[PDB]
Amino acid sequence: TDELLRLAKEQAELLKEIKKLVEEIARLVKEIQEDPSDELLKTLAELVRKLKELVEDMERSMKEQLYIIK
Amino acid sequence: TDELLRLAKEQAELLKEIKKLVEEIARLVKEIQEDPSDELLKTLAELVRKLKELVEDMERSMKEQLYIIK
Repeated sequence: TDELLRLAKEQAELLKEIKKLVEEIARLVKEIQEDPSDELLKTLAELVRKLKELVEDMERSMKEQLYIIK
Repeated sequence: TDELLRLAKEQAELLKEIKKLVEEIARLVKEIQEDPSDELLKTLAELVRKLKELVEDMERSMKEQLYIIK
């Protein structure tokens, strides 16, 4: 109810962060194609880990919302 | 009958797909760190473009859910 709204806004903020992060990753991959250094690849690995966390967070929020709806 | 349920189920399968792709990207990055070849980096760039599209696919539904719930 008020929870469904809270969860929806939580998901929207996560989606915003995810979209932004995926765009960042795309640009970094282009840089790495120019210079595949260890440091840039370490950074990319870190961004992908962060991305997985955000996706997990959004999935958990959506599942909780599903539970409440059901 | 329940549109909030329909959409929530229609965001859950997208994220499940996104989660899979993200985990694939993570493993690929690890391989690129071992062999940063042009071919593997071209593949990574393709996977990230596909990821962008899936994230965008979540946008309309997210906005609908928000509109419906508010």
